[PDB]
Amino acid sequence: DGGITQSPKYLFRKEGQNVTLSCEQNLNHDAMYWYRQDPGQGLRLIYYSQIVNDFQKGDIAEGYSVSREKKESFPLTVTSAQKNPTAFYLCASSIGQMNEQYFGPGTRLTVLEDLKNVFPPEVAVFEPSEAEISHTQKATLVCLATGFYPDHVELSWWVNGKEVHSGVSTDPQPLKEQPALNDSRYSLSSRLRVSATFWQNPRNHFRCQVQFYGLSENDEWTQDRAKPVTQIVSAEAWGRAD
Amino acid sequence: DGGITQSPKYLFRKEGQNVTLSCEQNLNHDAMYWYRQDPGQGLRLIYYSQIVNDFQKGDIAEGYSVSREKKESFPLTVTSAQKNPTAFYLCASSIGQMNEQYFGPGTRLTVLEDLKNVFPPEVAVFEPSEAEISHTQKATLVCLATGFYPDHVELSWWVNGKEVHSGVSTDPQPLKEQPALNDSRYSLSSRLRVSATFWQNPRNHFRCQVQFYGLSENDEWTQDRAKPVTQIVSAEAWGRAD
Repeated sequence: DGGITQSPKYLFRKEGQNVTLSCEQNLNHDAMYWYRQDPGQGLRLIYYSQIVNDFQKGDIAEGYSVSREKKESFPLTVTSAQKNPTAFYLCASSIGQMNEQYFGPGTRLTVLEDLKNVFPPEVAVFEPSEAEISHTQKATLVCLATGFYPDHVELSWWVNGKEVHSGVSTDPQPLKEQPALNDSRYSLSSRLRVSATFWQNPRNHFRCQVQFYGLSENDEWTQDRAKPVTQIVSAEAWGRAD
Repeated sequence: DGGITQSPKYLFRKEGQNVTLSCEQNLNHDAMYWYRQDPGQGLRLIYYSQIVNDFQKGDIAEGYSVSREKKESFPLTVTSAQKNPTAFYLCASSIGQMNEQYFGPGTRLTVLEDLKNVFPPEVAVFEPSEAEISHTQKATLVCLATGFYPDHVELSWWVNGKEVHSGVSTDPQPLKEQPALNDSRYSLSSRLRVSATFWQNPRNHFRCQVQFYGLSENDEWTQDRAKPVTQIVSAEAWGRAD
């Protein structure tokens, strides 16, 4: 119903490369902000703008630039000058002064030179065990997303075409398949629990969807394998009558 | 949250085939209903159930069967005996008697024997014209879904990973590519309008997603081409700096 739109949840920034994070809002607010979340002090202001064409620096505006040609947009540019390892950027807007700030979904900008390590995930769904069915009258589908790097994914479940939340339990964070190594790829899993009777209808459909935030179409790909571009990887299953 | 969950928005039913439409609710209601919408009298009651194991027929309960083993579910079965061309089925629940009915999203059950005509859609996205950009400072992406049958689709737009609504204009209904013929396949289009500055950021991503409701994994496929199973077909584009 009209909120804030910013850059995708995850982005790649090659060292010494200039990247711009969009941020637009249709709330007709005048005040727009850009924050960076640093492990210690949490959220910290980068740039702030009270009206068109104006911007007041924050304590960490070093290496960043913004513009405010229009009331709706406040694009933040992270220049090669910036030297942060990887951060989380958050955009916001408010009526102005000190009324009330509304926040965007945030964006994690991961900085890395090497690009040969990037891999989209492989996804699978495993049907519930008859044992589970005939003992709790519930059915639990399991989704496994594996072999991806970096950990730039978002998992969701779709039942009969619509996204669902109740009965969904997803790991809080992707885990390294080999914590030992460093060039380790990641895995992530989730469970969807539904009634047994629902799972037993052959017409019901279940889909596990994993959004991978990879390379852009502009990025150059040297390797031979398809470029790990942003994409959707899914796995599905139909209901099975015992 | 909490509501009603029924069968998918669209379903196929081969003539002389038995199909069951699920309907479950976690509102702990006791009264559950099943309606059929016929072009003349609008919504009409098929079956009704006041408590577990009980069901009172409606004026058109001919050809249908229901069960009420549990309080949460009221599955409607459309038997081969049923001879309706194609209808819209709607599930509902209420505290009971005549308190207040809550409705499911409904399901259109399309009846057809020519399963040789079922085809998923092909999807494309067309970039905005520079003319449009440098004249209105707006950018309009266009999505075209073509060659599908039957008209069992749902289209949505995804910007930077999240589904969007503002700036979206989709045709009210899919249209036959050849109204003349009968075995005509369908097409559907939609537009997404965004600011020009937003479209000019190479890091922004735009995806057109079309959910096709096709055959189940259980359904037998005689043809040679891949079976037109339920699936997601997408087309995407990245922002382009003029």
